[PDB]
Amino acid sequence: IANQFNKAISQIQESLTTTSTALGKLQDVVNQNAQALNTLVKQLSSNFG
Amino acid sequence: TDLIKNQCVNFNFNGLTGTGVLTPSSKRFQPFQQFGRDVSDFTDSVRD
Repeated sequence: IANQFNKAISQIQESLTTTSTALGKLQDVVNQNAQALNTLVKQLSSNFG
Repeated sequence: TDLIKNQCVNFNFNGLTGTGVLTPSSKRFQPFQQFGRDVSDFTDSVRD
């Protein structure tokens, strides 16, 4: 059991290291926040007539 | 007139007005550029 546990940990480390989908959810939130701010500011350049 | 630096002043450059803090820059302008802007369309730096 100890061996399997230890192995699994090493497995996770490599999985995270070489991937690009891990924590995608956190990146998503950040991206959404940035978009909201970018939109808000950009519209300052609108003439509105 | 002179240039007042490192403090908020009222400015009026050759076609650019407003208030702010004037400091020296390291921006590399082209031979045919008068002033620059930030990512958002506001004046960032000005050629004297």
